[PDB]
Amino acid sequence: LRIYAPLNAVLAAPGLLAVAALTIPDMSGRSRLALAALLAVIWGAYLLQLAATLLKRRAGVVRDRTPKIAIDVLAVLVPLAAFLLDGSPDWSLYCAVWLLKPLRDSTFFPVLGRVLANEARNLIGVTTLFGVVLFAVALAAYVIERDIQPEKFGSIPQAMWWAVVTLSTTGYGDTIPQSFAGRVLAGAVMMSGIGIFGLWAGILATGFYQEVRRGDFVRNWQLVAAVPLFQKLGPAVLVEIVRALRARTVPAGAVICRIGEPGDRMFFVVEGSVSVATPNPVELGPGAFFGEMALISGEPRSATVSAATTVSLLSLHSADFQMLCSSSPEIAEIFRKTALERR
Amino acid sequence: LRIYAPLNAVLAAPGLLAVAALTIPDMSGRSRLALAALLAVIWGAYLLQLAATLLKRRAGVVRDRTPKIAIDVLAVLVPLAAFLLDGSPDWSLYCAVWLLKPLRDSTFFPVLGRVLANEARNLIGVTTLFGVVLFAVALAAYVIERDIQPEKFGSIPQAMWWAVVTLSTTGYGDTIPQSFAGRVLAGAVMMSGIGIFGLWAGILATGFYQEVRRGDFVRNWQLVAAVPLFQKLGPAVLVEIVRALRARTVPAGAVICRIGEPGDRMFFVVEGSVSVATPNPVELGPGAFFGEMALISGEPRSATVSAATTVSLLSLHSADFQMLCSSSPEIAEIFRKTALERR
Amino acid sequence: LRIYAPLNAVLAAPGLLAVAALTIPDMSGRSRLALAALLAVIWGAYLLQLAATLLKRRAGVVRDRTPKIAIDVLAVLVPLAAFLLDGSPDWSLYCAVWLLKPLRDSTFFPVLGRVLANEARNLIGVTTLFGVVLFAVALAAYVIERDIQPEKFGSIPQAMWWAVVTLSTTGYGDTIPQSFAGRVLAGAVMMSGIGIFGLWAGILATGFYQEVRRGDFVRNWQLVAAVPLFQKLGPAVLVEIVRALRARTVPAGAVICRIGEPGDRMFFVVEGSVSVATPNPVELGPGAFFGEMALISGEPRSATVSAATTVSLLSLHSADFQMLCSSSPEIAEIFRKTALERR
Amino acid sequence: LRIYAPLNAVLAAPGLLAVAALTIPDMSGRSRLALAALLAVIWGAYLLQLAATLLKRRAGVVRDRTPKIAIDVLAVLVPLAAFLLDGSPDWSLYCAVWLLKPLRDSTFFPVLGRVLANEARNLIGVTTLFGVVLFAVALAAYVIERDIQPEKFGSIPQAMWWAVVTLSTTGYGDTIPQSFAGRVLAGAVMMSGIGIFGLWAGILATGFYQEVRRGDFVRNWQLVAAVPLFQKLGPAVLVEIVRALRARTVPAGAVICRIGEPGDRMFFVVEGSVSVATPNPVELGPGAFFGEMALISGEPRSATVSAATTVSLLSLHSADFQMLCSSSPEIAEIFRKTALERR
Ligand SMILES: [K+]
Ligand SMILES: [K+]
Repeated sequence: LRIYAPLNAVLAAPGLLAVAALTIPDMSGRSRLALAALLAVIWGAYLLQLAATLLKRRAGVVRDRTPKIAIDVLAVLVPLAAFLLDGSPDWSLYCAVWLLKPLRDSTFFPVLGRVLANEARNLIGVTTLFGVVLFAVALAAYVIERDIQPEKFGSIPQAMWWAVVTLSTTGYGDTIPQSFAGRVLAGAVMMSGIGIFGLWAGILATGFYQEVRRGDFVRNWQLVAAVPLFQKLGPAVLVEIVRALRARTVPAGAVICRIGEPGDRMFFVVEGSVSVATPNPVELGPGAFFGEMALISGEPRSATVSAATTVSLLSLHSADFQMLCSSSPEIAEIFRKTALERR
Repeated sequence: LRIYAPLNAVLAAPGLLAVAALTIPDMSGRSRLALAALLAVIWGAYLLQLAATLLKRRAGVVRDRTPKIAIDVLAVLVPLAAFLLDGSPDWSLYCAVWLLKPLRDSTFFPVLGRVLANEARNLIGVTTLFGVVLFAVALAAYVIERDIQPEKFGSIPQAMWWAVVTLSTTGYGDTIPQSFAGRVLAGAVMMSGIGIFGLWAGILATGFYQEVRRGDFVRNWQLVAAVPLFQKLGPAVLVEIVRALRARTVPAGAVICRIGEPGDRMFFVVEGSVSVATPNPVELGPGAFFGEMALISGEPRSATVSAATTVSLLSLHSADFQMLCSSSPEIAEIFRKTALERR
Repeated sequence: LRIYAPLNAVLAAPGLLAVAALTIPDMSGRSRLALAALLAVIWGAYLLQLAATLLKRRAGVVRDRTPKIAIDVLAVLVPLAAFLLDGSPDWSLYCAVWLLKPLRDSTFFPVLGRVLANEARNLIGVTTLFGVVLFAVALAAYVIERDIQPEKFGSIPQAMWWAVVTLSTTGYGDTIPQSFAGRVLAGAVMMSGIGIFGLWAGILATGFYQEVRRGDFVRNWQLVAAVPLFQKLGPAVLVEIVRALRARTVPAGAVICRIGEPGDRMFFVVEGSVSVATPNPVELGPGAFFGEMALISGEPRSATVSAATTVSLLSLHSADFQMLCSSSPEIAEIFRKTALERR
Repeated sequence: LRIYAPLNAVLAAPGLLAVAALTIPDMSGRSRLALAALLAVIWGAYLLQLAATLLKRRAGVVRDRTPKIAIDVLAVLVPLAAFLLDGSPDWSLYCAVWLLKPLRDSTFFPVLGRVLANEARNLIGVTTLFGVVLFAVALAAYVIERDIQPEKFGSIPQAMWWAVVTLSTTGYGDTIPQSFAGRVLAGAVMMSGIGIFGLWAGILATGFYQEVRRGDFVRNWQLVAAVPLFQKLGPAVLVEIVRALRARTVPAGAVICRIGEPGDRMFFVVEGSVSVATPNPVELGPGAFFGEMALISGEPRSATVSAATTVSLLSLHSADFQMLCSSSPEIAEIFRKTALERR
């Protein structure tokens, strides 16, 4: 269900992308002039934004900042500095700083610092074991091919390189054991590979799970707060739901729900309003749920539900939905009649 | 066990596969004439089916449709259009549309939109981070080999390409740092690799997990309606069972359970009938469980239980089976006497 | 710890491995005569074993069999047949059958069948999605390089091959887009790669998790069944322990616990006996636990605990151990005083 | 946050790394003289420490050792032996032993032995299955290319090598099916690959998870013990917290909490002291928590909290924090007043 609410999503990211677009030599006149010019203007928009932030201390209702400001500070100062110090050639390198911006929207890095942090004593141990494993292999591979390939196994670092290629799963094809036994040794190498392949894996596995778990405070602590519905529940029931709860702003003109289109979930409205294409034009206010008969029934969208405007929405899975109907019979009853209003 | 169980599974899939067989130049023979003709006939079968769906509004007693119809509409209209608009040599491209059909029987894509959707703000950030990482690497690799390989590192996009090959774990072997330091840098590239290799991973891991979760809850609900047995239980106990419950439809002639053959689980019958090769011919009706003494005992299939006909079966794990025997001692008692009937 | 513990593990496996050692042409004298001869003798030993099983209805202590016998039947008949039917030089191919044997001691394949089976309706869909994804890529890649490489992209299957190389993470290096855009297209391909990389993964993730889950049936009877200790507990407490419980059979002469050697767990004895190197020689009978002061204290092995003989041991985690001590104060008291006996 | 926190971490690791730096041929005098000499001195420092451990029976107040000592013994004796036995040019190989040390601070290897150990019966079966799969492929690949590439597929081991390259996801590029059908067979090979790719995976997945689970006794059993806070809770609540609890030792001069800097957690002090940059200079004693208003509020670090000295800190997640405040309202109340002192 994507039309325009991620309106903000729709227009800032591109500035970050254009950095790559410019990056090319042996380039013609028609595209280079426009693109190079655009970054200076984007830069200026951000520069204007900075004056507001450094200078201004009001955001609306609630907000907090510090290292985050530092990130923004670095982002604007660097491209500027490139412009100033460098009256010369490549300084577009300095522009790259844009990519710093997207990290702000995620639940990852300052937290990653925290999580990477609490297990630095062990995770580091795994990688060190890794450097070590690379070392023993270099010794093994080198002895078999030193005389035959002074050219390729001439040295430990040459052997070390092959370990690098072989260890990860890349295998370039330029260097290989010409002799029969070396191939046999690689057989052992293949076995150490299972473990190795797994290491690449340990790092992201903990990080993604962590990062997702973290969004629970932003997305699933604050978000839970607007829906008054969430309050009947205490700490144990809420966390399972918290892992489950999902966000997304739908806007002006978006077809939230297509009429006729399957709805295997229901939507809750936090902010903004939505419109229902039905018998009695229903505009939905905060504390509203729609497509609920979708679940009672197990069928579609009741109406074309189109976001009246920019609206933040929460959706509920069938497993979770039974919990809400059971927790509050009154709520099951309301979903059905409101659904009657919705359908 | 498989014989003619998903009778339906056995037949439709082949039409989807034939698209690949046809797709060959420098072709001759008996093979090309038959195959090209078959797609038009398959198209016609589906075309006939479409008239039925567009025209017909009765399905028995269990269905709902909309975007799904749209998929079917696209599927038939496209190969049709190629036939009409194109009197031209290549229109078999348009036929490919068949592969759209398999998505229909999965728990994934409409659902995928919901998963990918609720975490689009975090998930895309990781990939954007990926473009970023790729960029810095292009810079580092390019500086090392620009003079040496105007031919290979002639430009950022050339460097960028190497980052693509190297980042994933593919490594073609046509480009590499000739110089020693470059090889050393690749050592750093290798450590960034763990993170990288992991990204490829974050995407399917979440999708498969959800996809299975989506199908399972519905399957459990269906089993509960179908198996009266499921009703004693409330929302908390059923979900664990729901992840566990599993289904297929055995048919005519399938030997559901080989006699003598180990049975480490038992089967429940939702629809259809089954036949038991035992002292008293036993045909099993709905609400029937068999091979239960298999579990009480911990041994095989009681009988050659062959599907009397097309039958939908559910199987229960030993861990789960204890829960059913303990929840209802009456049920445990029944499993043993019926088992006496079954064995 | 290992000495001759799985006395059985030590000897049968080698016969399975020897199949590979023989497999070499341009072979000479001393190795070939012995190795070829050995398989016939191993075959004969198995043939004798078969006569016993086909003709024998007695057991060491409780068993069940049917499809398993069929596996054994196929295993001996094939190398036999090769011997008889083939006076021909290559029939060692038929010998390979040995590898069928190891599947017998695992918790996987009959189970894999049932599990793969209950989700063939969806796992197959993912792979099908894979064949189709492969198809769109072949079309895309072919278009860019048809004129340039009639030799490499001369045909869809030629393009299809590259999709195979690229899709998995192998990348041979013999084929690549010569032109700039193809490399750009490969950029999209790289992104579709993450999804693909994940598919390879979806299959094992379900199988390994489950295969381990399955051994619970063997494990519960094995540790829970012979340790009277396990009976205080009911179905909910046991399963968590069940995932946790672990086993091996130590033998004659094995030093179960090195004396002075850290013991981060304790061992339970199901079958066989063990000896303790301490003030009072202690031989441990069934229903015995040792190295428990290792946990109360959090320090090593009390004594060199050496398996008096072939013994089946279960070990308990510190997390689990607290549950045992808390569930039964009397048990906590016994562990310390017995420990006094052990230390 | 990191400054001189693990003071110890900062110094020992480098000695381990230096082994790689020295290991280079075609080297020059300026770098080589210093580096070669450093290992002898590092060796001597370790030699000194060993005499202390060998001849000493005290330290701090709570330790145990045996196999661990054996590791240390092997570590010093080896480089010594190389020095003594070998007046010879290459003995730096013997020095490598340093890397043995890192395993000491991890929760993995003795324990890995423990887990690998209770699952030798099942992991081994999969790996052997792997050799088996490799065998069938060597047979199939060899038949297609024996005449064409006596040079590449001349033998099963030559075919076997390709199986190694192909099986893992490396693909060098030197040996490929020239013929069309092999390319088709490779299509089957690609499918068996998913299964293959997964094997590499089963090994690290269980190992990392268990390894992390293991630090629960060191880090989350005895270590938690210093927070009196942990006592109210019983065995079930603690384990969830135990997986969650995390540690580092900040030192002299580290700014624990940047002031202004987001604090999305709070820190507990086990050992050492910390200083708070606020209205009342606050030095924090053991049993202290800071940045708690960070959670009540959901905003940063109250103060620049800088480690007064070497301090061991525990940090608490928001999900966990709610449990703490709810378990003891008295504690919630204390967090806010202390927070008043901290802020
Ligand atoms: K590769
Ligand atoms: K390659």
